Amino acid sequence: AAESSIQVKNKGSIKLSNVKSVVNSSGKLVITSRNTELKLIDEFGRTKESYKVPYGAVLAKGDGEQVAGGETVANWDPHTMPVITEVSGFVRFTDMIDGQTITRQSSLVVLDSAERRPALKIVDAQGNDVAQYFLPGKAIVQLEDGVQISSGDTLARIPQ
Amino acid sequence: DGSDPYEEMIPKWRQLNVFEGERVERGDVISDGPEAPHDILRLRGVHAVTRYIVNEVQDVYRLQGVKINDKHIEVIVRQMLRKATIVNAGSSDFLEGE
Repeated sequence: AAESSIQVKNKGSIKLSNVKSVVNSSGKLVITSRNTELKLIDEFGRTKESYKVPYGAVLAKGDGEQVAGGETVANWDPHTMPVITEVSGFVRFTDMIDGQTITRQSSLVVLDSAERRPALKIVDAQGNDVAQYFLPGKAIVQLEDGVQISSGDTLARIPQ
Repeated sequence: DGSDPYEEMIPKWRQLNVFEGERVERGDVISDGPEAPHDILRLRGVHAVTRYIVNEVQDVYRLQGVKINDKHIEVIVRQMLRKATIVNAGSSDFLEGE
């Protein structure tokens, strides 16, 4: 099932439990907790649907909202789990080597553990220090330095 | 964890799920995969291994269209939960399955 959309059989209000509220680039929120629970409350305390929500997911409608049914309540990338940004501002890239840790596809790879992962915090506005960024194998960041990315946004991670 | 760190080794053939701290509690999943029943008992408790084995066994039976009460599996699970291992002494017992 390549479709990441979650269908709702009955008009039950979503009850999200064991989640982390992180402000995203829009009114929706991104969950940074691996374990999450979803429940539907229509007219009584009995739940109807549970499903499962992976980390780095964006909910279509807020928690406790009476969902009309038949529409997606949360959307997430079914292949990659995005890594959220705790600090909003320019992306600080440390020890960026061209020709060894650069793979042209701007969208450029970060580094390769086998070939050689510097850790740095996201800049406040341009280069201010404010968070540890870990780059596993085949990790790629499409945001260059000075992109001034806001909190709750993530580029393609390209899992190994 | 404040004291007594748990040094665990991963042969790197399996990806590590939780990258940040997130205050990982006991029984949390470090990496994906089908968990052994032994691991659930050691960390999550007796009640968890009872619920896991019942659901796993009843899933096969329910798929074929067979009705078996859950009391008949908990009875058998009880018979597999004997022979504790002792980690303390003073009463003629020291590191032995009894």
